[PDB]
Amino acid sequence: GVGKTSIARSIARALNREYFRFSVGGMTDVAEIKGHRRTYVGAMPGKIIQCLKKTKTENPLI
Amino acid sequence: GAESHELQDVLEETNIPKRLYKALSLLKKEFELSKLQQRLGREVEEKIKQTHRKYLLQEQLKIIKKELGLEKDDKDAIEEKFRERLKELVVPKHVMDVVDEELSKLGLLDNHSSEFNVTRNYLD
Amino acid sequence: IIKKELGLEKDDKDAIEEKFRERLKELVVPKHVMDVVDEELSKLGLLDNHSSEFNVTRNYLD
Repeated sequence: GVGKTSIARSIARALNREYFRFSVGGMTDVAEIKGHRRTYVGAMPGKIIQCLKKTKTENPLI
Repeated sequence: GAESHELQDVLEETNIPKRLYKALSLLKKEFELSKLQQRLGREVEEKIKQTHRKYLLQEQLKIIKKELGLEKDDKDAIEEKFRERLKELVVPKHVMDVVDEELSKLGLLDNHSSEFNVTRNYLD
Repeated sequence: IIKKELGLEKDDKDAIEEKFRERLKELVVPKHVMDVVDEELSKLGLLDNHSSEFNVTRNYLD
């Protein structure tokens, strides 16, 4: 309740760079970062690649 | 070819003009029927001729293919890519026979399956 | 003379290849992903639409 995420958004909008949050708390499956193998049908890449696809830039604010 | 009802109607007509007009009407109706049947038949005959000509065009393509074509030339893109990739490498014989066996299994399997993709992955 | 009148060959041609190529025309893209994309596209042309490998290839390339 201090505004960490809010100030992250404020920095993202002030710098003009895109924004994307990521919840790692209590996580155990590394595939969320490193994705799947692309082999098993429906396999998805790491959520960072998803962020790059969505924000459409290589200088976002993750 | 008008039905007997039309002939009875023509007979019922008394005035020569009226009966002659009805007879000419029936002649025109017969012309309509014959022309419609002929048009349908000719269109279907043209379509079936094109259907046979489709196999004929496939045959012409096949002969051009024989002159220069893909058949008579077995292909395996992954095979060739990996062979050229390892060609420059001074590669041990053990791994070479392992790769040969892996590629033979890859060819032995479909190009659509999970084990195919896993074999590809290991080969990569 | 091969391309005279044949329905099956005409379809599935220059539909996804050119689409991806134009999708990459605007990007400053590294050589590695160029060569990967080129090989993947060449295969994609060598494959058919029904293929599960074709579907996985399209997913990864997209």
